[PDB]
Amino acid sequence: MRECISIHVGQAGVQIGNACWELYCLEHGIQPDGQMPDDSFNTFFSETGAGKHVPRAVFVDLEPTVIDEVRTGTYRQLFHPEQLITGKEDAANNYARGHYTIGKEIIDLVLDRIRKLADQCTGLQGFLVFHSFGGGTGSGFTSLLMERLSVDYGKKSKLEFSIYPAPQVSTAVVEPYNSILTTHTTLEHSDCAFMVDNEAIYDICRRNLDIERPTYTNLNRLISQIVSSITASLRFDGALNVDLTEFQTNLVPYPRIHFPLATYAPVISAEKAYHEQLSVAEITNACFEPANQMVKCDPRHGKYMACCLLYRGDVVPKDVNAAIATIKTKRSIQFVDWCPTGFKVGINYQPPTVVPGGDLAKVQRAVCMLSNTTAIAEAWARLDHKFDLMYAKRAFVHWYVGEGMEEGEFSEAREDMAALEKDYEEVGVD
Amino acid sequence: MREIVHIQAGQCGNQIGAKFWEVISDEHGIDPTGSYHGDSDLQLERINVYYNEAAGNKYVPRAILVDLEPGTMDSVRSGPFGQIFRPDNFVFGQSGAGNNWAKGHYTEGAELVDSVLDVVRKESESCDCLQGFQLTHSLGGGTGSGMGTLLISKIREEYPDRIMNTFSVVPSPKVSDTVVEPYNATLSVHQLVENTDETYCIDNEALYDICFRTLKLTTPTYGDLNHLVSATMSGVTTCLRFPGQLNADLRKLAVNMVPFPRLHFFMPGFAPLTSRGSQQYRALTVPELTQQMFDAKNMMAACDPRHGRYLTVAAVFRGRMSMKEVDEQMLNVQNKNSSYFVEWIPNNVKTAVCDIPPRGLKMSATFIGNSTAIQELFKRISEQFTAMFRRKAFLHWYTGEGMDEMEFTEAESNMNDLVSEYQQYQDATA
Ligand SMILES: Nc1nc2c(ncn2[C@@H]2O[C@H](COP(=O)(O)OP(=O)(O)OP(=O)(O)O)[C@@H](O)[C@H]2O)c(=O)[nH]1
Ligand SMILES: Nc1nc2c(ncn2[C@@H]2O[C@H](COP(=O)(O)OP(=O)(O)O)[C@@H](O)[C@H]2O)c(=O)[nH]1
Repeated sequence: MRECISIHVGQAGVQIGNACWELYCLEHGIQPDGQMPDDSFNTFFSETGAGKHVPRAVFVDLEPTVIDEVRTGTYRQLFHPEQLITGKEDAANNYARGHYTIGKEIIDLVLDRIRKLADQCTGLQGFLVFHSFGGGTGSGFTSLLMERLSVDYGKKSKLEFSIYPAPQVSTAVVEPYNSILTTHTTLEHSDCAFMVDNEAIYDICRRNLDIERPTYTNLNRLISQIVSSITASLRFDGALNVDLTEFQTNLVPYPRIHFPLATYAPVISAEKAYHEQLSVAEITNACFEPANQMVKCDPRHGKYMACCLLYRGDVVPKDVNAAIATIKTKRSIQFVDWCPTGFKVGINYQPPTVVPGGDLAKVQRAVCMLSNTTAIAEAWARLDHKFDLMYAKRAFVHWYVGEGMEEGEFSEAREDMAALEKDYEEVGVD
Repeated sequence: MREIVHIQAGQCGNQIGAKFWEVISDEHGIDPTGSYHGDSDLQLERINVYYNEAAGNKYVPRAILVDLEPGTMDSVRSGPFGQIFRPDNFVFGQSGAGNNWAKGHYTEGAELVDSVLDVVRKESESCDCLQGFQLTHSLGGGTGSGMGTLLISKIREEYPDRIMNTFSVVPSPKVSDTVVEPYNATLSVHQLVENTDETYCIDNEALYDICFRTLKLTTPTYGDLNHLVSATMSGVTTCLRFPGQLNADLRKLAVNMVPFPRLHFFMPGFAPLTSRGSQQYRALTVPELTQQMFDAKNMMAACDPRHGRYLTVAAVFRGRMSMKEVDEQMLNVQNKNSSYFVEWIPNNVKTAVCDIPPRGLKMSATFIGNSTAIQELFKRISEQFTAMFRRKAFLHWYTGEGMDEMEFTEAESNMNDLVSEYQQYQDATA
C-alpha cells in the first residue's frame, strides 16, 4: 500500500541520507528507538507488530567508515544491521572500479537485500537513490544499480537526488569524467533527477547562513532540508498533493531533459531569527533570486516551462494567488510556446522543521519551487569545458583503461552530452 | 582500505623508515612498548592504517626489513624505537653485496625475495582489508636499489589489484660511495616507471645544499638529512595517518595525482624550514607558509619548479588556523602564478587542513605536486649514464655475470620517451 524504497550510496550520499532521515524522524516526531508518541509515514517507514518503525531505505558503500559511524551513532534501535551493507575494496573516485571492477562483485548481494525488503512492498511506486557525480562509488555503483533495476522492473519509477560537485569542496580532479559517465549511463534510465551544486550551498552557508566557513555538517543539513521539502508531498497529505508518478508527468516533458532545477527558500540564522520573517510575496520573490538555488546558474538566460511550488507552512491560498500574480509580472520570465501552461500549486499546512542546534532557525513559512529551463545548461557548459580540456590530452584516462575499458565510451558519452546540451540550446532557440 | 603494509629497502631506507616510525609514534601517543598513551582520539581513530593490534593492548608497526649487509639491521636495532618493530621482520642476507648490484641480485637475492614473499603473504592473507604497499628505498647503492626493484616487481605481479607506492633516495654527484650509480638508477627506473604508481623522489644533493646553507649544517651526515626527510614524509603521509576527506586512501591519492600512466613522479615540499634540535623557530603567519611552496630550497628535489607547470597539486596544513584565510591565500597565489600550472586541468590544487601539528611545531605546510620539473632528474641521470657509457667505463663489472646491454638500451630508450612525454605535456597548450 503506497510503499516506497530509498537507496544510499557513496560517503556523501549516505551522509546526506542519514541527515535527511534524521530530519524526517524529527518531522514525524520519531524517537531514535522508533516510538510513536497522516499515515503517509508508512510510505517511507515500515512498522512491525511491536510498534518499532524502520525506514524503508538502505545505506550501502564500498567502504564501511561512514556506515561504521552510522552503526555507532545515535540510532541503534532504529536501523537493522542488514540494510547497512559495507564492501571491502574502494572505487577511489573511479567510475570503472565502482561499476565493473568492484561494483558487480557486491551488487548481487545488494539486490538480495533489496528484494527481501521489497518482499512486503505491495503498493511500490518507485525507487529513490542519493549519489554525487564526483563520488567514484556513487558514480559506478549508482549506474550499475540503476541499470540493474531498470532491467529487473522497468516501468517502476527511479528518481534521483544527485549532488553536483564544486571545486572548493572537490576532492578528485577526475570528477567531471565521473559526471559525464553517470549522466550518459543514467540518462536513458533516470526518469527525473535533481542536482546539488555545492558552490551554491557553499555561498549560501557563507552569506545567507552568516557562517565564516561552510562545513559538511551544515551544508548536508540544508541539503536534507531541501530533500525533505521535496519529499513532503509523499510523506504528508494536504489539499494539494503531488506523487512520484505525477512528479514525473509534470516535471519531465522531454525524456532526455529530466533535470528539473528546483529551489528552496527561505534560510535564516538563529541569531537573526529576532527579525520579522519574510512574507509570502517576499519569499516568493526571493525564490528566483540568482543566488537562491542549488546551482550557480544564470536564470536571466533561461526559457521557462512550467512553475511548480511547494508551500509547507502558514500560507493561505489567497497569498499563493497574489504571489503568483505578482511573479507573472516579472521581466526575467520567458516561456515556451509548446507548454502554454506555466503554474502548478501545492500547499501544505504542516510547519517546517529543522535539526536542533543547527544554524538554520525555525520559520513558519517555506517554499520549494520547482523549475526547469535552459539556465541549467550553464553547469553543463562548465563540465563540458572541463571534460573537453582534459579528454583532449587524454588525462587520467589510463586509470579507466586499466579496468577493462577503452576511450570509445568516453568519446561517445562526450557526444551524448553534446547532443543533450545542443537540445537545451535548440529548445532555447526561438 | 583501513591498513597499509610498510616495506623497507637498503640501509638509508631502513633508517628513514625507523625515523618515520618513531616520529609518527610520538605524534600518535604510542609508547616504546606499543600501548597508546595520548589524549587525542584522532590518533587512535585509524591507527590501523600504519599499526596492528598486538598482544594485550600493544600496537605493532606493519613493516618489513629487507637488506643484504648485516650491519643495516643491527643499526636499525640500535636506533630508538627499534624494538617496537616486529621481531621476525628482519630479513637480511648473510654476506652483503655492498653497493654491488651484480652479486646481490642473483647470489643473495633469490632466497631473500622468496622469504619476503612468504612473509608478505603471511600478513596479506591474514590481513583483513589490504589495499596497497608503500616503500622507502634508495637508489645510489646498487644493492638496496636491487632489493627495492625485486620486491616491488614481485609484489606488483602477485598483487596486480593492489596500489603500488615507493619512495626513492635519488643518488647525487656531491657524495658517491660507488660510481655504478647510473646503471642501478637506469635499471631501477626502467622497472618502476611501470611497476610503481607513486614515487616521492628525495634528491640527496638538495638535502646537502639546504643543510649547508638554509639549515647551517656545515657537515650533513646521515642523521642530519634523515631528520628533515622524516619530518617531510610524516607531513606528506599526514593525509593518510589521520582522518580527512581529501586523499582518503592510497588509491584515491593515485587517481587524483596521477594523470598519465608514467606521470607518477612527485615534487615533495614542506614548510617552514626546520632542523634537528633548533628550537629557536617561532610562530609563523599562514601567508608565509603559502608563499613558501614556490621556493626551490624548501623543496626536496633540486629542480626549477618555475620552469615546470604543476599538472596536479596536493597540500596539507597542520595546526589550528582559520583556513578560510588559507584558501583565500591559495586563490591569490593561483591568480598570481597561473602561468606555473596547466589550464586544461581544472582545479588541480587540492588542499585540506590537519588539526594536530607535527612535533616541535604549531603550524606547518606540506606540498606535493606533479609537473615536468621532475624531468631534470631524468636528464641528469641520462647525461651521467651517457658520460659513463660512451667509453663503456665500469661496464666490465656488470658484464662479469654475462648479461648484455640490450636491456640497458631498452631502459635508456624508455626513459628518453618519458622525458619527451614530460616536455610535450609542458609545451601543451589549452
Ligand atoms: N553534498 C555533499 N557533497 C560532499 C560531501 N562530502 C564530500 N562531497 C563531495 O562528494 C564527492 C565524493 O562523493 P562520495 O559519494 O562521498 O564518494 P564515493 O561515491 O563513496 O566514491 P569514493 O570517494 O571514491 O569512495 C567529493 O569529491 C566531494 O566533492 C558532503 O558532505 N555533502
Ligand atoms: N639522504 C640520505 N642519503 C643517504 C643516507 N645513507 C646513504 N645515502 C645515500 O645513498 C648512497 C649509497 O647507497 P647505500 O645506502 O649505501 O645503498 P645500500 O647499501 O644498498 O643500501 C650514497 O650516495 C648516499 O648519498 C642517509 O642516511 N640519508
